[PDB]
Amino acid sequence: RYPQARLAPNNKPEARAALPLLRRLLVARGYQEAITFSFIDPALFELFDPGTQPLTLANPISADMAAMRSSLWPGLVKALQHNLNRQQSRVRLFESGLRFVGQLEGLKQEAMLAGAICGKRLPEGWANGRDGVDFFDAKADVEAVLASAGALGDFSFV
Amino acid sequence: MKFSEKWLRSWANPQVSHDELVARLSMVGLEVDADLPVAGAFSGVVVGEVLSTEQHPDADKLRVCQVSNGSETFQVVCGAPNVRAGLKIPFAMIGAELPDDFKIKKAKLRGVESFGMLCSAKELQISEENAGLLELPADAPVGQDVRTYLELADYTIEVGLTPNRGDCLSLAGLAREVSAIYDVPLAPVAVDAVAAQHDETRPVELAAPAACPRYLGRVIRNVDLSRPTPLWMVERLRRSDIRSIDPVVDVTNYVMIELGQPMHAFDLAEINGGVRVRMAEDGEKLVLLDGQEITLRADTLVIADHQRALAIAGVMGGEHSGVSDSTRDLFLEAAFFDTIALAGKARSYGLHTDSSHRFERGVDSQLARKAMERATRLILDIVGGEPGPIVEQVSEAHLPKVAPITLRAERVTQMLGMPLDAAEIVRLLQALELTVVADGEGQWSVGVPSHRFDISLEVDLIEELARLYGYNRLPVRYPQARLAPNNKPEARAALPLLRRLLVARGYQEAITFSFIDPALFELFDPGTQPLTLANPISADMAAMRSSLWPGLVKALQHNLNRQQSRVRLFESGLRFVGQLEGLKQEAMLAGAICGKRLPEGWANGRDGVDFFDAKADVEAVLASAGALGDFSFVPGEHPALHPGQTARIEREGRLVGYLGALHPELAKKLDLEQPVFLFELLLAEVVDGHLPKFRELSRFPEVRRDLALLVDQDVPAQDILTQIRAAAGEWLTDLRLFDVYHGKGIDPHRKSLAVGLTWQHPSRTLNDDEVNSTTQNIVTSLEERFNATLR
Amino acid sequence: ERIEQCFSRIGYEVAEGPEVEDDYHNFEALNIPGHHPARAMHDTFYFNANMLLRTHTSPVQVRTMESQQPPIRIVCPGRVYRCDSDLTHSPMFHQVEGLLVDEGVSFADLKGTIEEFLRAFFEKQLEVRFRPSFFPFTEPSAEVDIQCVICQTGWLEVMGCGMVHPNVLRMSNIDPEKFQGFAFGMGAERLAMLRYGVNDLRLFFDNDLRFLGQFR
Amino acid sequence: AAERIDVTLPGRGQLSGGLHPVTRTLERIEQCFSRIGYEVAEGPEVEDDYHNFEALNIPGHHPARAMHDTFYFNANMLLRTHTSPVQVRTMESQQPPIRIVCPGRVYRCDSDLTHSPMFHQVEGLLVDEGVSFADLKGTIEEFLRAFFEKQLEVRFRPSFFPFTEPSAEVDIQCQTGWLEVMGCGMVHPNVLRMSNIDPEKFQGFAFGMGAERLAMLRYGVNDLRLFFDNDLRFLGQFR
Ligand SMILES: O=C(Nc1cccc(S(=O)(=O)N2CCN(c3ccccn3)CC2)c1)Nc1nccs1
Ligand SMILES: O=C(Nc1cccc(S(=O)(=O)N2CCN(c3ccccn3)CC2)c1)Nc1nccs1
Repeated sequence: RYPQARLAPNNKPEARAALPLLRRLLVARGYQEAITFSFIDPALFELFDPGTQPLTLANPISADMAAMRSSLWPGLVKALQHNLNRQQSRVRLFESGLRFVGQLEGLKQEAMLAGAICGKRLPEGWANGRDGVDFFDAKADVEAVLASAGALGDFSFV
Repeated sequence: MKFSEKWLRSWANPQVSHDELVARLSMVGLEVDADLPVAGAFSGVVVGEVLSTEQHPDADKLRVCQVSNGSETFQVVCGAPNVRAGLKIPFAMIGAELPDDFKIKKAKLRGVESFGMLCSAKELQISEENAGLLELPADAPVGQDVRTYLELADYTIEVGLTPNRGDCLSLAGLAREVSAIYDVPLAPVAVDAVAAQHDETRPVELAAPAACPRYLGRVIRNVDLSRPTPLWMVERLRRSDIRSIDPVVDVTNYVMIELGQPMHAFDLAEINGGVRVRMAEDGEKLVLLDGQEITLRADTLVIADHQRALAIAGVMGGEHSGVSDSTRDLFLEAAFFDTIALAGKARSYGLHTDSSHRFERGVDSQLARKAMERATRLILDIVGGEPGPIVEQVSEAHLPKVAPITLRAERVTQMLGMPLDAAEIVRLLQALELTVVADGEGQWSVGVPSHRFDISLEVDLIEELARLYGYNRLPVRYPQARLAPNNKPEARAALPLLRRLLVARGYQEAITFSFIDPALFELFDPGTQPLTLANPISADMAAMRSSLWPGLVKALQHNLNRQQSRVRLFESGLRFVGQLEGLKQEAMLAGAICGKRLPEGWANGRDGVDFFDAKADVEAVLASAGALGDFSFVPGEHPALHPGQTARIEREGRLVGYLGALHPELAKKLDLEQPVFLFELLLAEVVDGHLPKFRELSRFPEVRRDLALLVDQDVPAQDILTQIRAAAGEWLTDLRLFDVYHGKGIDPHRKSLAVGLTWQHPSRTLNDDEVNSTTQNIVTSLEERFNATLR
Repeated sequence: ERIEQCFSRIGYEVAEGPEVEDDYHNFEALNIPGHHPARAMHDTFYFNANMLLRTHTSPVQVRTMESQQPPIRIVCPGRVYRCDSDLTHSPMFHQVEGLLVDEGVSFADLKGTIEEFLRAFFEKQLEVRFRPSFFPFTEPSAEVDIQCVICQTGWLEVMGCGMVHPNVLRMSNIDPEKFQGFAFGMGAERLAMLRYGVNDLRLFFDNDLRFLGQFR
Repeated sequence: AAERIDVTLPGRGQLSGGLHPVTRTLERIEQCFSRIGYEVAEGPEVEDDYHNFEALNIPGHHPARAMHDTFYFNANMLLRTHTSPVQVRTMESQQPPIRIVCPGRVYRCDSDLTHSPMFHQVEGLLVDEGVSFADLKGTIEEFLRAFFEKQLEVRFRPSFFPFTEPSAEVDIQCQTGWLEVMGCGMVHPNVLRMSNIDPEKFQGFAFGMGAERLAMLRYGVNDLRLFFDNDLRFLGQFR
């Protein structure tokens, strides 16, 4: 049998940029989605976040998978270099996921959107210039995301 | 349907304010479109009588009057041209407060003392008439408040009726409604029979009984048509937006608006041996009272005599058989016409009347006699005369009958979502004059009254209960559904997806009219016959589009003309191909770009858009469902496009669309100076793609080799790359064209192609010998097919 | 897109049909008879005696009723055409139409559906009012009102609805004794104008980048 | 008669990238339910032993609670072993009806080649007045047909889970001719009771499925290690 339901029409607010929307935007803008482990090496954690005490596991699967991430960057940089080591030169990755801030007492679990780019600005082709990616290329990709729900004017890069 | 509230209240008085009434009416399905007062506010103005007048001794344009208010005589100086002895007029007494804060005071006009003011309709804000004094009827009651006498404490309410409420096209109908809504007594006008003073009649024949099952006729001899329409009737008609024309037309209009029965009066002298109600002969000609010479169809019912047609039954009278100056005797008509037999007939001759509207919507099949007696009394009171006996012709077999309806209490509970008590069901239905009789437990048998042409089914009765109970008092529920999980296929690129892609790629969505100018259609599609509209709104909106390009190009130039330089537009919609027989209605996705490649900015190059920019946008769309490899861009030709810059897009041989630069010649005609790039795709051929099929990754390194090739300037790069894949072996993992050179360093009929070839073996490392062997056999292949050379 | 979402989230399927239609699907099948003024060349664009430009999206719903048996839960967004255009009305415009046909469907179900869609769409817990009206295809029929919250008693007419007339189901081989149904319609430009504060209807079809750029 | 002729050469610029196959899978599962009134629910990844075990009838001595299978921070705080705690948080926050889907990252300590220390799963929960085992069978059977785009044969085998009674392992066709793809069951009365939902008035069904498992069947992926490696040669296959 199929369960019965007295359902009413409904919808989320019009002026909101949800994660599925933003993922598809970045895809159109030439990014590839990555998925990295939440637990990372304390040595790596300390490089991207000096001074902060990671939320450490009591029974990690290994010593280099003992620290809950505070940023999606250590994992992305690591996936980017894995590719660079595998004869890839143009790497454009993005990831969404939680970050873990503080110790158990007052721990913050916040959903983040992060991206990492390297290599040439464009793919190799007859009509494309041979220039390398820079800060303003990443800025363009960020502006596009921040403008997804018609509120770009509310953001400032300082 | 406009009416005086005072008149309505005289039949049914709800005992609620005017505001409460206007509110409830709209809440019960009689929407009030307007509610306005009949006149401006004023006090101290009464009916006065002019006893005498004299010439003012020191002003020729002025008169000195002696006016009585029934209690006292006052001297009043008046300049109005119509002031004279005997006149009954509105007399503003010293004290009277007239519209827009004007207080009447004692005056001394050119030496003569005046104790009041005599009024015009304009001065009292009654009418726009300021010609002279408002001459009140000879029999007006002197001393009475003019507001009371003229019933100026009133509103006019205008109702926008739905076509199912033909019954409400009269005060009799509206009062019946008000009484049902509020459950209050209905006091209808008592209409006594007028006894015959003679035995003069005229024969009446129902030659078409189905179209007219009841016709009443009366002879009224020796009428004085010089006599005027009484003020009460004029005011009642004026408050219903009916102009006073003549006493006889005014009576027939009055009766129609009071009771709902359209009636007609003929000059008795114009009836050649009695009335014959029959269908018209084909091509029979009639001149209407308005002067229009109509040529009739055999389907149309007419009122004729023994010699000719007199009127178009239920719609309009003929000129030769109407009342005139010579008229001494009348012949009154009151009939029932079938709603079906008349439906659309007035419109087909380009006519619409208050009679036509009422009969089409339905007039009470039993009302003719009551209305006839009413009109007879009014006629004798207004113009006099001696009435003869009523002639009633009736076809019982053709009279309308609505079979009794069976209403089930279960079905009312179901629809409404709550039960209603049997007493409330009965009370409500009875108030609408429905005949309710029990027919077992929770079931009745209901009969429909002769004024309702919209009740025939059980649902019509349930509507009536819902309506009178109150729609907004009824419960609110969400419908139940036995639902199962479901989803559309994974590997498909839907239009919403593609629209969002193009937005990300910097396009703006446009919406253009489907119907365009045939001149424009012909420019983008020469020789093709457009699917043309029979009744276009204009001549330049007569052709159904075969392409979304004419509209897009037009919107692009509209923007260019409005100080815009970078224009990037896209549209989705149908195209119409062929004539009705075999017409194809296909959903398309089209885009148009012009101006700079990028927006103006410090980090952006100042280059203009070209073919390869549009191509990139097309490739992105075609790659949306992982099936880009299924598409091929082949050198093509299109009449609206540049022959040197056109690509025909195909899938398995089938035509997907076109991509190219707008033909320079077309640009000239359209007054376009900039290059513009267009693409159009059949969505039916874009949507389907392929689900990913995982292919194992090798653990071994890839090997790359670059090749510089000299080929004929006119050999397509896609042809060369296709041949390379054919000769590269199984291990080729990538083939990139990274440079095209056609300059000084080489022959002007040749071009150099720099290609990057990448290979990877799934289970081992690739040695230099095998790679060099493959590279050479690719070269040998290219020398044999295209006579290629290494740079 | 926004209207579709309100319904597609609760089991409604999006239906599409042709723009060039026949008089049967466009009028006859919806209890609009031959002599009806809506069928006149003053209001309807014709190609010949029987073929026209659809005056509403209801024919798509008719095509569904003939092709399948209940349950039916469909939304029909699309371009529709009227001959009797002016400043306040356009010869071409968009409308969405709904149709639900099942076994125990009541007027309460219709009220609930319409009331919740308006609240969802306008993102406010607004007040909804139903006034009795007349339509040839529905019985009972109603005109729906909302408060002037989105800006003459502080009410606005936004859409119509009604319980599908028995003859309409019957004509499309659906037994009125077994099944019940409700339908509705709304104008897309009308809703857009209320939502975004657009004054002139002519702006939608002009395609000025200065107007369009405001909806990024 | 001007020679501005050009060819079939590739377009200029950058083209689209793509989504991760697991993301595609999760999106696809959510859609099957969100189309029929189910709300997407999310919760924390670092959870307490109550929401993760106790509230789901997993007692103290249960082997699933051991450090061999669960990652701990201290005695009471852990990395969620399943998405069920999100469903528990919903049961406490509201009264029936409840129609939710819970996609998310979950963690297991007992990893190897065939199992990953981190993976994605989707969990469903429906709680209403007249919910039967027939309702559960119908739901599961129609979702699998929808997701796999085939009118495949579905089989239910009796199994045991601490949070459901009766519980079942679901199979679809493809060495036995059948494949185990997901689990389901009627929510155990003590589970509802603990979250202040009267088992006498309300009934409910729940289910779970592994995203990588479904992705592997759908796209023909062999090695689970490919999902977390993020090689562009793997990812580029799902554009
Ligand atoms: O029933 C409908 N639609 C419907 C229901 C109520 C109100 C409206 S509406 O407000 O858009 N309006 C009402 C006024 N309209 C009229 C009125 C008379 C004649 C023609 N048009 C236009 C549409 C649309 N469709 C069906 N399809 C299949 C079976 S029923
Ligand atoms: O009941 C569920 N979920 C459920 C139901 C049946 C099967 C599965 S499953 O196959 O994913 N699997 C079964 C085996 N699992 C076990 C078994 C024992 C201990 C821990 N884990 C992991 C999950 C999930 N959740 C609820 N939330 C709130 C109330 S009920």
